[PDB]
Amino acid sequence: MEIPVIEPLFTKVTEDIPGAEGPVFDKNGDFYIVAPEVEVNGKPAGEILRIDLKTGKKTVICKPEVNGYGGIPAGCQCDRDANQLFVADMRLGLLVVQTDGTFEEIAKKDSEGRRMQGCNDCAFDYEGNLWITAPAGEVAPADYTRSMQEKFGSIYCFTTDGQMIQVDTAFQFPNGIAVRHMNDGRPYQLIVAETPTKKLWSYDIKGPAKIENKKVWGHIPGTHEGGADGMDFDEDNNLLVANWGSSHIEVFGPDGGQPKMRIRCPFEKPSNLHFKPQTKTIFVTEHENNAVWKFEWQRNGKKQYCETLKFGIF
Ligand SMILES: [Ca+2]
Ligand SMILES: [Ca+2]
Repeated sequence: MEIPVIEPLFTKVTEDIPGAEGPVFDKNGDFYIVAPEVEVNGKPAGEILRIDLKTGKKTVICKPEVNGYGGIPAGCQCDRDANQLFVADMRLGLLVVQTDGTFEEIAKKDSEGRRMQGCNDCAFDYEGNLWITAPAGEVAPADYTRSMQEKFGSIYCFTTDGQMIQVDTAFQFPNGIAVRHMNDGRPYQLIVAETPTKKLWSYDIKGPAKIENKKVWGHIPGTHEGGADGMDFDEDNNLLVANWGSSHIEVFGPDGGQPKMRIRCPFEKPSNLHFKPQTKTIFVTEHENNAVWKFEWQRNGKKQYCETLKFGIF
């Protein structure tokens, strides 16, 4: 159109990853994907994988389970001060996963003593606070439920002082999440995808675990089943959003509203995305083929928290 569409070349990265999700780079430049939808005898047995980018070969580093309840690991962020992954899990809540494949479950309950909800994606701000979507109901051992039909999805902030703070509720499948920063580094806006409603929501970030000014920020095209899944900013603060079911990744400008551009994918179900540091390359997971691809965007990604320095000067 208008809406202009681009059709970049998609190159295959790896294959056969059920529910391929949560692409992420660690501080060494290793690449990981999660496979939330792996099952064994009809019960969850989701996986965290390292991918060798040269070969496409997959290694399962972690198949998390707590007291026999398998995980549904769905979204990732790399930490800054240690090379460890924070993983949103639809059964287990928030996990911290080491490169050796060991892991810990961070919260059974929130800061107000409510049972934790299962999580789908997360985003660190540059202050080190982790903003998390929780579209599932209560974590294991509660019977699994998810908010695709009914409005019981929540949002959390897991703070630098270790508090798991519920910051909003009553979403119909909160999904992708991202933090916008001022040029100086200050976090100031939170964006949350609400998948089936075809909305992106915004909040002003007033401080750690302090959001206000909830607004319907962006509109996701289409009336397909699905909607916005994963998202990330480019270095100019354009927001790229996988629109699962639409065959496109949407591109929003800084001010939201309607997409300014769309990216056609050679598949119907883009799920999540991540830039390779220092490059224009976006890795994309998708659920038509349960596979991972890459393509070149117009500019580099916005640096993730793990690319910033605790002891930086500038
Ligand atoms: Ca997701
Ligand atoms: Ca990402």
